[PDB]
Amino acid sequence: SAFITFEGPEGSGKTTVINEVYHRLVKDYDVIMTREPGGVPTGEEIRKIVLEGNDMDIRTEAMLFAASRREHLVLKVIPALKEGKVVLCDRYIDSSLAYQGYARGIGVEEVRALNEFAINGLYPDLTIYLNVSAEVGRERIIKNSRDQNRLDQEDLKFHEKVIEGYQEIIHNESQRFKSVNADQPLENVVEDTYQTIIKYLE
Amino acid sequence: MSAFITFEGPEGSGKTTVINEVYHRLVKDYDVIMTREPGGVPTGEEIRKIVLEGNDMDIRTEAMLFAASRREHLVLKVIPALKEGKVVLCDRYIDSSLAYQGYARGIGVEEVRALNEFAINGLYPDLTIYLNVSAEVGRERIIKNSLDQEDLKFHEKVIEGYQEIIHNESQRFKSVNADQPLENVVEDTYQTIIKYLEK
Ligand SMILES: Cc1cn([C@H]2C[C@H](O)[C@@H](COP(=O)(O)O)O2)c(=O)[nH]c1=O
Ligand SMILES: Cc1cn([C@H]2C[C@H](O)[C@@H](COP(=O)(O)O)O2)c(=O)[nH]c1=O
Repeated sequence: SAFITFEGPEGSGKTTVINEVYHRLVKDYDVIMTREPGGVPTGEEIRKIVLEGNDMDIRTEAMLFAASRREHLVLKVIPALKEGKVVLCDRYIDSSLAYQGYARGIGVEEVRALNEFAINGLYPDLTIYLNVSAEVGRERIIKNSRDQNRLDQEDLKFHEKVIEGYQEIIHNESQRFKSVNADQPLENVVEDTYQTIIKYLE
Repeated sequence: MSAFITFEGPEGSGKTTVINEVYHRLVKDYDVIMTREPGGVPTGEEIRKIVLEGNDMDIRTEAMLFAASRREHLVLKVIPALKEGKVVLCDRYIDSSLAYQGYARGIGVEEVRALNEFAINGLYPDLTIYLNVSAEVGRERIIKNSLDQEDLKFHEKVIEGYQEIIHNESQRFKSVNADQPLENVVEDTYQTIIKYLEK
């Protein structure tokens, strides 16, 4: 069994990548594609309070992500792993570390401690990081709305802090981290990602 | 100026009725507000609802939801009131989590205390009234309002849990004998609070 997570800032093409990678693997392996809360009832309710998020304490936000993470992990990830499946997970602990910890400013280690209580030490066997530059990310983001409003000074600077945050987390731990160049065209990002995962599975 | 006073106690301690009457006595001489989590806080209420409805919910998830609701309530209601110099009477706070999720549920008091430290950011109560009722008295008052055995044994673990938390911090803690008739528990509780606000 293998618990593989995918992390990356906005505009890294993560969602389309994980989707195509999964379609390639589904044939040769017993692989499931998932994302938090991933259909978990309680997890879904918890997550709904967040996206319809109107300036809720960042600490509350952090905790809700942690709580949703827990439900999903226990009710969906762990069971799958016990059945010997390969679990492809769109975002995990690292997302919280980068977004709530670094970008939001709560403090990476403080948020990592919160999540340790949630994941009980169950870290990913492998974590693919789609390393896209802020500029490339920004371009992918605008082509998906083509009317830049949701993209202003702060929005753009926040997206930079996130990347900075990832750079920090990836720096300390590179044991479970395997990076990929998300600055390339998406077809190449997928191939590279696929290869990285096949190697690990061999 | 302001005082953050919490009330803790197991089931059947008469806590709710106590805080209510104590509050009515203070409302006259002090600028006091009576609250409970989530205390009408929108986000807090939504979070609490999930606890209310959920069945066999993972205890750690439960603990985190209580912590998340605690945060909203603290920041959107308690802190603001304290900055306005009010006396805040709060029905249950961090200690409830330590006793129920930490001790009784078995997650571990310190592990749950750490979770909540992230939530309250070190904002502990100025005073915490503990309604010390025995399991047996609690059982009776409860039977008097409304159920089983391992539920009766859980009620005991909670009390045990409270016993543990109490004599590790008798700085905030001020105990009251909830085994007495409710009228007496209220008087004692009121006096303990007036002494603290007077000194
Ligand atoms: C899982 C997770 C997501 N997020 C955010 C970042 C993403 O913009 C969003 C989920 O978007 P996505 O479905 O496109 O990956 O939620 C956090 O801030 N912290 C977390 O722990
Ligand atoms: C505030 C809080 C309550 N509880 C429980 C115990 C009580 O039975 C219930 C609230 O009931 P009450 O309003 O009568 O005090 O929720 C916890 O388990 N943890 C907490 O942190």
